Amino acid sequence: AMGSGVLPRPCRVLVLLNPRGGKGKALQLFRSHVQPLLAEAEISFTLMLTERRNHARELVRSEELGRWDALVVMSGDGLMHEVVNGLMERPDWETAIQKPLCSLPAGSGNALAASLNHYAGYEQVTNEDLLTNCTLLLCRRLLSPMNLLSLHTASGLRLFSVLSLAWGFIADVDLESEKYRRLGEMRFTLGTFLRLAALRTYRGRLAYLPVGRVGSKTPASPVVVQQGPVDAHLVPLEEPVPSHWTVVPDEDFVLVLALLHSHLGSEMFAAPMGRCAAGVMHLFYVRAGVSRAMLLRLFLAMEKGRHMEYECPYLVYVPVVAFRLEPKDGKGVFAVDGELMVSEAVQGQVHPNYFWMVSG
Ligand SMILES: OC[C@H]1C[C@@H](O)CCN1CCc1ccc(Nc2nc(-c3ccc(Cl)c(Cl)c3)cs2)cc1
Repeated sequence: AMGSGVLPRPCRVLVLLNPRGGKGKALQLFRSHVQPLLAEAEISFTLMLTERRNHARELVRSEELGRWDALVVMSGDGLMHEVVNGLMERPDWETAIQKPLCSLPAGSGNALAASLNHYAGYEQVTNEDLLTNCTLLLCRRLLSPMNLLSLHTASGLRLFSVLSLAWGFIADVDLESEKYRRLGEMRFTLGTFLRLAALRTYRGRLAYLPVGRVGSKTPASPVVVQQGPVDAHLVPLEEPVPSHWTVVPDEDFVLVLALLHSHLGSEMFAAPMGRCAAGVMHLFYVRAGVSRAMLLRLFLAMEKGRHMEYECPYLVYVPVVAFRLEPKDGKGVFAVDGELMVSEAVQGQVHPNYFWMVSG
């Protein structure tokens, strides 16, 4: 990528590490693959161990951020999700979210690191090599602003997303592949092959606001947020979507994905059509009708990012600034930056260049 900022030399960083991540070898990996590189780059660090849910969220929320030049997060998409939400929960959120962030991959669920590795111009590497590369980026100190997804649930919960909101097949596999945690990145492949054999479809309603249809006018009364940025494009979930949105006629899906970056994983190049503009995200969905065969061919084609070449008539892609997803019947299972979330309805909008990350 091209840098829009740079960390000072020397600099001190807070390393937030999950010792349970990377099959319980994250600390070992930091010492061998990260620490010696930081010493040569004149980067001071202090390690904080976080192995409980909301723990790093609690820390970042209470932390004196002035001490640090950057916060490096070493676990995966889950922990970066925690840190960012921790920052956004703060009363001083607007300056707090400007604290540069760094993603260092540990084990599985490292799509954000994979994407940054790609922007930098590196080959699609995994595990040891990815960690080295992501550290090399941090050592080269270059910064870039990143889009942020604001989400609202049917219970009124307001959360943020750095990477993705999945629903259907993808979200189901995310959850069910947890009992294959020890297998590494390949658990998504095995989970996919299993769910493919026992294939199911998902009834629900999708609406989105595409880039070209954002006018000068905003809905009269939007969602009133307690704290944080105002989501101007969104209306309350009890209200129907504004008339300029595209309501998807189809209501039978195999998957729906809102994605802010290039990769869904270290070996899943989901978005080869190019990096999103400021305040825009990718939106994919697959309609019921695809065969098990084609679904698999798409999944395997993702490795080298060649899935869009099939021109499958059940796969639709649109760049959007906002979306609403209302699963039919009961509550739906969602993946938010890898993490499980269950809700009756979810909607969100994109906030442009809202936080900074180290990148190439
Ligand atoms: O929740 C999304 C990400 C979050 C990360 O932190 C962890 C990994 N997770 C995605 C994992 C995953 C990715 C893909 C699948 N399965 C399949 N995905 C596809 C597929 C086909 C076409 C497209 Cl355009 C896409 Cl995006 C997916 C077909 S089968 C199952 C699991």
